[PDB]
Amino acid sequence: GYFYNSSFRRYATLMGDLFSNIQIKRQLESGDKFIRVPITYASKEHFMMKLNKWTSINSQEDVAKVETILPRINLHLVDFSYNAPVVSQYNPSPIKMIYELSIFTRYEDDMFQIVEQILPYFQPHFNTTMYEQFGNDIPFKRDIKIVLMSAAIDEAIDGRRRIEWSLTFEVNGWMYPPVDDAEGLIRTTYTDFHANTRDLPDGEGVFESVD
Amino acid sequence: GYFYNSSFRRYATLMGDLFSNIQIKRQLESGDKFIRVPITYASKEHFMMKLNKWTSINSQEDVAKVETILPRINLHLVDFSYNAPVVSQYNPSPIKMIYELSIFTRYEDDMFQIVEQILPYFQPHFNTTMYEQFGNDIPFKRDIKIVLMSAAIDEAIDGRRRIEWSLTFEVNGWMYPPVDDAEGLIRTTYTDFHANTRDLPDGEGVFESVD
Amino acid sequence: GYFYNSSFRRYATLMGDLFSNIQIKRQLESGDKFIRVPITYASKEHFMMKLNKWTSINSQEDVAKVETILPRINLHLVDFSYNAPVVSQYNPSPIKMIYELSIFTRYEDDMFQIVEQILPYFQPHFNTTMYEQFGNDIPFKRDIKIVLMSAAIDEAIDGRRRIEWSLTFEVNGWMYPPVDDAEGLIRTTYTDFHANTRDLPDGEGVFESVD
Amino acid sequence: GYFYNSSFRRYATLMGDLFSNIQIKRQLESGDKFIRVPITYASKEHFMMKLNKWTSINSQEDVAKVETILPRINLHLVDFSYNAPVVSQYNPSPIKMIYELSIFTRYEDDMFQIVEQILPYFQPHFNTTMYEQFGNDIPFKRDIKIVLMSAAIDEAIDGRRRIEWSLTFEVNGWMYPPVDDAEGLIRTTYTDFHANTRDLPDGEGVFESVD
Amino acid sequence: GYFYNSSFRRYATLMGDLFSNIQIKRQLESGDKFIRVPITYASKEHFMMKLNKWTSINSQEDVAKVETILPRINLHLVDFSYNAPVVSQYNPSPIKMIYELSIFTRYEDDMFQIVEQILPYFQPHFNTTMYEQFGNDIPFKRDIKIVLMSAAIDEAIDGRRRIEWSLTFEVNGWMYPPVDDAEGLIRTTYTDFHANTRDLPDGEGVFESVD
Amino acid sequence: GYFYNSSFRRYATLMGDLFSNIQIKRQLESGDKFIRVPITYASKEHFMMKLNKWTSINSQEDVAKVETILPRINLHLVDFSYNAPVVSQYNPSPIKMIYELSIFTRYEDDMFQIVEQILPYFQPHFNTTMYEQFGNDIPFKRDIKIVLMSAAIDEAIDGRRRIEWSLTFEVNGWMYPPVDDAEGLIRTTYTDFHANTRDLPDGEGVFESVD
Repeated sequence: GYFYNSSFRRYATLMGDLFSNIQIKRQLESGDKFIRVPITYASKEHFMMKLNKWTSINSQEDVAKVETILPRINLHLVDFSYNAPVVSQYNPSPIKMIYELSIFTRYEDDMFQIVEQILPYFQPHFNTTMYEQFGNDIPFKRDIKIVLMSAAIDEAIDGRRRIEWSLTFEVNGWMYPPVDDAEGLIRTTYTDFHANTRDLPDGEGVFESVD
Repeated sequence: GYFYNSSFRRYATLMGDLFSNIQIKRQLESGDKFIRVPITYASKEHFMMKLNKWTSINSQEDVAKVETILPRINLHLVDFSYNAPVVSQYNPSPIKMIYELSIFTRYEDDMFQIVEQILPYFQPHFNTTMYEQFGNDIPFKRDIKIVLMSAAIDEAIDGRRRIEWSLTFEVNGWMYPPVDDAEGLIRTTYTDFHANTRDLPDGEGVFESVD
Repeated sequence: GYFYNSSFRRYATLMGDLFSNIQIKRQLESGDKFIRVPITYASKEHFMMKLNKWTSINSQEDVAKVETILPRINLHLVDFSYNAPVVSQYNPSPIKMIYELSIFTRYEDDMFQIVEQILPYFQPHFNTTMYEQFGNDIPFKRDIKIVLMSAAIDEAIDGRRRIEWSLTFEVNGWMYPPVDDAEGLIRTTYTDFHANTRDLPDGEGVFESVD
Repeated sequence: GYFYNSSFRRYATLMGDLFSNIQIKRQLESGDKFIRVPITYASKEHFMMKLNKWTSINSQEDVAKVETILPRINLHLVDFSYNAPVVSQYNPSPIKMIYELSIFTRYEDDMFQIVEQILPYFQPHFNTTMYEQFGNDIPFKRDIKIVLMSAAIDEAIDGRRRIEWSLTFEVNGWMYPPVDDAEGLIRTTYTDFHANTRDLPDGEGVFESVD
Repeated sequence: GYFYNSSFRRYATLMGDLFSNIQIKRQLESGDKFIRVPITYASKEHFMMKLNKWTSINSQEDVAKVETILPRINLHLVDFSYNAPVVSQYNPSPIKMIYELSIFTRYEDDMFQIVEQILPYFQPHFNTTMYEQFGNDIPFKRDIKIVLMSAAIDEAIDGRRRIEWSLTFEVNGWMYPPVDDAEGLIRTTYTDFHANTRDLPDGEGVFESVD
Repeated sequence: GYFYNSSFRRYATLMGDLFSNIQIKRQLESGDKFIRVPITYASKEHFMMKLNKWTSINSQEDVAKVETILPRINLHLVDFSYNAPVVSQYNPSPIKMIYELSIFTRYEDDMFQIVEQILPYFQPHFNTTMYEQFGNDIPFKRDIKIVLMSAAIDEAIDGRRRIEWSLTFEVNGWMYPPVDDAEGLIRTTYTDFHANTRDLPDGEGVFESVD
């Protein structure tokens, strides 16, 4: 029920999965608890609407169930353009994609931990080699440059309430016409922030559903 | 009831027809269904008005027939200017025309499919050779450069509701004074995204009528 | 009841008259009908007010009489400045005058026809030699460059309603102090869009009255 | 009841007087009537307030007296700055003064007449030699350059009503500390638009009082 | 009740005092009256509040009293920044300070007089040597350049009412850490608009209290 | 209950502590009283809301306790970016951090005293060498350049009421991935405005709690 080999989907999942494995430390009496930051893919307005819905105190079980919601990260595509350096598709087209990575947090410390886990890997760019194999052929080698373009710090108060920092990223990637899922599912690998060659998980696995 | 040989009409139809034959795959229980994206030519404000009129659930048969409406594409001219590099018409005038191609979709996946079918052919430009023959004379050969200028991503929510992406295109074309339909209908051919020589269909054939 | 030899008047009429003789083809049951596009000289705000007064369906004999109103063209001066390349007047002062030519239309087709009759003659400029003779002396030869600067496309809806495209033109002309109508009326000729030497008609002849 | 030798006052009067002597022809049956355009010096907002006060139909004795009010010209200073090319005053300081000259008119024809009498003398500048004599000493020779910087066209409707064009002028003049009226009144002459050496009239003669 | 040796205070007082001694001539029947223009140091908003408070007619004794309030001058610091050309304080730090000098007046004539007394001494700059002696040591010589940056003309009406012109000045001065008033009071002299060496009056002497 | 070795935290504390020790002189009859200006770390809006909560005169016990609140300083991070001049962390990444230092005060004199204690040490930059030791290893030497970028002056009145000046600072520092507190606590020293090597106090000591 979705175009599996979509190039946009692959870039969405790649970006999401780079930021999928981020935890914050939270000290308890019995001991330190490390919690994973759940990440979604959605238009920002959408996400924020639904976030205002979850954070709403409707009953007594909600009062507690409120601090499990934050911290979180929302991801979205916000712009793209041709990337000015016989047919077209591997050899493919140099495209350039703009992503907003929106971190939301109830505690400045939460934010500090998270961003400290992101920010140092972009100087200002972070390279990743991606391998996309078609059926059983030799995989393709796509050089992917991800550039940290800017950051934006903001709040939204009520008495605490909610800290929001947004990073903007430029992916220098590759576009080509759709290759039907029926012609075979694309196998994809990439190098993470430590040059560790992870293989790209399916979409359904990286993003929690806002729905 | 229209000036058939209109230069503007030909550019509207040319653009509309390049993007006329775009389908999205939609996986069903019985098997995959492929649906064509219907295309219109209209002022954007107009299109959106009539679209809000259609999207309104008036009766029970409308509730279903709503997701037959989307996806669609609306096309319009939004600007033109002289294209700065004895009488005038073949030799004609280098003109430059600005088109807004507006894709509306209920599902991110629909969008991904469509744009992946448009975007790779503009690097940033796409050439097409056009042949316009007058009655039975030797056809004229007009070199047409179409350049992808920018993209713009947006929403418009209600609880799903509607994704809207707009591509802006610069057509580098040719203008000349009207040649009366009474002097004979122009025969028009062109090269598509695959250098395949289709001949330009009548207006009534490419655009579904917003009316 | 007006300064006949007014320099501004002469430019208003010249511009008005270049665009005075434009017809659109309108296919009927009995056969093709050609209708002339009527031109007025007025402040834009004004013109649109009176146009909203005329187009308002107050009654039934109006219901029909509404589609005789459109299409039309309103012309106006909007800016002027010294034209940086013993006393003053022939030898006169190089002035530069800015005109807004506003085309209004109920049908996209009407617009296409009209503008296709304007646009090809400005690449980006259109020359005209003007001859202004004083009484019976040797006429003066003023070289007039008219440059097409920009275009602007708009609507104004209600259920159709009205298409509005405005061209902006830079006339590079000549200014001098007023020469009394009592010293004799100035004779003026010019070369039209086909370099055919028409002579400049009186104001009352070119523009229908907005009043 | 005012500092007669005021430098600001002198420039205000020079400017007003260059534009003091302007008439429009107004054709009647009995014969042509020439009317002088009255000029005032006032903040623009002020002038327009009082002008809305005069033009209001309070009675029938007012109804006639309305078309004697327009046309008029309001003049005002709107900016000044040092003019970047032992003590201070002749030798004096190069200053630069900015004037808004505002023409108001009930008929486009009136405007054409007035502005046609102003505009051709600024190409883009108009020089005037000014002679300022102290008591009986040798007059000082101040070269004054007046530059037409821009023009601005506007209306203000009610059913006719009122045309407003504003010229902006850069006077390149001279400033020095105040020379008391008790030390003797300055004698001032200048060259008009025709190099005719008029001598600068007292303020009260050039400007009608808005008060 | 204040840090007497404050560097900011010294610059505020220096500026205030250059403009402390400005009078306007006011011709009366009995004879000419010269009135000194009172100067305050305050935030512009503040000053205007209190000015509206003074100018308000609450009783009959106010009616007369009210027309003595204008003319006046309000002064304030509005910006500062480092002034780009072993420890720090004589040798001290080149700072640059921005002052708004705001002249308010009921009569154009009053304004003309005042500004004619300010404006000519800035071409565009006015130099002044300042001497700050510590206890009994050799005085320090600080070169102070004051530059006239821009001017701004405005009104505020009611039936007269009030003229407001503002000069903006860049003082190129010197900052250093605070030298306690207990370590001895700094003695300060400077050169006025005529290179005449006045010594800096205490704050309380230059500015009338807005409080 | 916070990531002690957080880099953002260290820079917040470094900045806060350079400005931790600022006093103003306040003359009493019994003798001069020196009061330390308290510093907080908070988003500006937050600080201002809570400041409006403290400044509200609710009772008589509140009326006195008003002038103990001011003066104060609020500090916050407002922007950051890569600082464009085998793995990453000491060797670490050149980052650039933007801080808004907001000084609030009831008296101009208070402001003058404070800012005079800050401003002279930034010409436009101030260097500090920081030593960060991990457990017991050899310290790291991070060169920290703090640049004064701009200042901004404002009020907020009610009859006095409150002066607000804001300095903006560019810290040219260093980022690296989080080093767990469990791996040992970081020891930090730095050179203050006088090259005095103080050691960085814990967060809890520098900032008063806004909560």
